[PDB]
Amino acid sequence: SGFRKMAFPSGKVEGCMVQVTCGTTTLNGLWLDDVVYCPRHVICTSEDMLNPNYEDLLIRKSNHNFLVQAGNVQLRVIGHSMQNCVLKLKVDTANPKTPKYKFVRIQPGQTFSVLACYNGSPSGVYQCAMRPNFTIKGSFLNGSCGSVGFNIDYDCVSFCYMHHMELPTGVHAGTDLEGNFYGPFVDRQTAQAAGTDTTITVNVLAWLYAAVINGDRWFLNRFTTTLNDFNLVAMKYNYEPLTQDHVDILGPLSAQTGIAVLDMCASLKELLQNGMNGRTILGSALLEDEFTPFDVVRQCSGVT
Amino acid sequence: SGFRKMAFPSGKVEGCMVQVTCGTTTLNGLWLDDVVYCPRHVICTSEDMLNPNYEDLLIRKSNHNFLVQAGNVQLRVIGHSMQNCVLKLKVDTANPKTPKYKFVRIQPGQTFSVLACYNGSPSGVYQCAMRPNFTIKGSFLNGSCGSVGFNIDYDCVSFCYMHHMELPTGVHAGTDLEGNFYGPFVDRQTAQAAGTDTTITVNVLAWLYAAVINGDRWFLNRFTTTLNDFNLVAMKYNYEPLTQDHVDILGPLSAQTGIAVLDMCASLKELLQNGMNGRTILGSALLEDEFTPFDVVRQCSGVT
Ligand SMILES: CC[C@@](O)(C(=O)Nc1cnccc1C)c1cccc(Cl)c1
Ligand SMILES: CC[C@@](O)(C(=O)Nc1cnccc1C)c1cccc(Cl)c1
Repeated sequence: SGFRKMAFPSGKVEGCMVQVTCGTTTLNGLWLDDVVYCPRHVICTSEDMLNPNYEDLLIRKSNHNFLVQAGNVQLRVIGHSMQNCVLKLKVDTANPKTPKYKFVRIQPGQTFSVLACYNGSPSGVYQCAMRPNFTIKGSFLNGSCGSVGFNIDYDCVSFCYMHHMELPTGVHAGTDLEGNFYGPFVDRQTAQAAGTDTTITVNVLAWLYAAVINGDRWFLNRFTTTLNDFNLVAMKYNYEPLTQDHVDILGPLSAQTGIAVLDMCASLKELLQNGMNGRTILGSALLEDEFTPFDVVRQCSGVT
Repeated sequence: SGFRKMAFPSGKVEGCMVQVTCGTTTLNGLWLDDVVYCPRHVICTSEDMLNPNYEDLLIRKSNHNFLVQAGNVQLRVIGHSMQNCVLKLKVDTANPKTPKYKFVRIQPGQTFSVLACYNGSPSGVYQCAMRPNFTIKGSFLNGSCGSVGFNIDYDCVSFCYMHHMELPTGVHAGTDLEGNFYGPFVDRQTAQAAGTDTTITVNVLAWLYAAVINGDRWFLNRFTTTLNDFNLVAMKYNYEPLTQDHVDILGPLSAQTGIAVLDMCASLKELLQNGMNGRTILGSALLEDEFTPFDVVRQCSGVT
C-alpha cells in the first residue's frame, strides 16, 4: 500500500550521460552506440541565442571543436550533423553501457522520468507529465540542457524528451530525440507563448482509482453521470474532454475496483464543483494529474 | 527554475540489488563487497510471522538454504549470521559493482531516496522523509522487503534504510543497515502503534524558501514573530518545535533570499492559522515537509 510519484530506476540512463562543450558553452549529451545527441544550441554564445542562424553557426565548427567527455575519458569526434534542433556527434567508440533503447515521441498527457544532469553528471530523478500544452513543469537550471526524459519497459529504455529551454514563465520546453520540439517552441531567446494548459482528466480518474485501491474512499458518492454531462463540467474547469478511448484505458482499474468509469466521473464532478473541503487524497490537497492509468496499474502491481 | 520532489540517481544502488530466497519466501537483498544484507524475516513462513523466534528459526537453516541470485547468476553462500533484524550472508564473490558506501542511521525529519524492488529487480525510485514518529509513507507491496533507502554525496552512497514491514495503518517500518528498527517496531505480525506524527517544521520553512527562490511569494507578509510565539502555534498545529539549531541550518537560505528566519516563521504562522485560501505553493495545496534545507540548497544550486 501507499502511492508515490515514482520515477523509473535511472541506472541505464546514467550510463549514457556525457558532457559536451563547444567553444565556451557546456551542456549534457546522450551517448548511445557511437553517437552523442545534444541540443544544437551548444554551438551558440549567449549573444547568438537572441536570433541564431544554426546553419551558419554550425558551418564555423569542425569535429575537433566538439569536446565530448564521458566521466573522465575523452571521446574522439569523427562526424557531426544537425537533425532538426539536435546535434548528432559521431564518435569512434560505441558506448559499452548502451542499454536496449528506442526513440519515441510521446503524446501530451503521458508521463516520463527525467534524469536532471549538469556537466554530464546526474543530479536527480523525478517523474513529469508532458502537459496538454506540450510544456513540462520540471526542475532545471542553466547547464541542465541535454538532460533527457524516458520510460522503461523491462530492459528497454524509450527516450522521449531532451531538455532545451526554460520559457520566461518558468516552465520547460524540449524536443523528442529526433530534435523536433514538443509544441510550438523554437530554440531562440524570444518570449514564447505556451497556450492554455488543461488538467489531464484520464490521469486524475486513474489517480482516483489508485486512491480507492489504497483506502482513500471519502470522495465516492451515490451519483453517476454521462460522458456528455461530465464533459460540460470538464470544460468549465479546464479539464481535457473525456473520450471513450480514455474510458477504455481505465477498464482494468474499473474491473479491479468494481467502480464503473462513469460513477468515478460523478465523484470527480462533485470534487470539481465542491472542492476537497479541507480534506486530502493520497496525501494531496488537489487533484493530481501526473499519473497515467498505466502508471497506476504498474505501481499497484509491482512491475519491475 | 521549478521545484520537484527529486530522488538521487539510483544506478549505484541498482547494481547492488539481489534476490534472496529461503524456503518458500523470496525478498530483496543488498550485495556490497562479499556480503548480502536482507531482512531476517526471509527465514519465516507466513505462520511463523505471527510470533517468530528468529534464533530458533535460523538454527534450522544452513548456508545452502539461502539462495542468492544477482540478475541471472547464482552467488555461493559461505557464511550466515544475524545482526539485530538483518541477515548477513557471506558470499564467495565481491560485488564488482559495489559503489563507495557507508551505513548511516538517519535522524527523524531527514530525507532519502528509496529504490523499490521485487524479486531483486528495481521497479521505481522516490524521495521519502523519515517521519518524526520513525515510520515512512512509502509505496511498497508484498515482496518489496529488503528494498533500501539511501543518500548520495558525490560518489558515496550512504545507506540508511532497509524495508521490513507495513503496519496495519498502511505506513511503513524498517531498519538501518545494522538491522536496528527505526522506532519502537518489532518484526512480528502483531498490531503496532506508530505514535503521533508531527509536521517537520524546519523542512516546511526550507520549502517556503524554495518557493520564494522560484517566484511563489504571495504568502510573504509584513509580520515577524519570536521562537517562543512561533512554537505556541507549532504546538497547536502538531508541528515540531523549532530550535536555534533549525534556525542555524536555515541560515544559507535566509542569506540568499534576504528573508530573516523569524519573518519566514511569521509567514508560516499565518498560513497555519488561515490556510491557503484555495491557493497553491510550488504546485501544492498543503504545506510540504519532505524537503530538508540541504535538499533545497542542493536542488536550487544543481549539485551533482
Ligand atoms: C540560458 C538560455 C537558455 O539556454 C535556457 O533557457 N536555459 C535553461 C534551461 N533550463 C532551465 C534554465 C535555463 C536558464 C535558452 C533560452 C532560449 C532558448 C533556448 Cl534553446 C535556450
Ligand atoms: C506480509 C507481512 C509482512 O511481511 C509485511 O508487512 N510485508 C509488506 C511490506 N511492505 C508492504 C506490504 C507488505 C505486505 C510483515 C508483517 C509484519 C512484520 C514483518 Cl517484519 C513483516
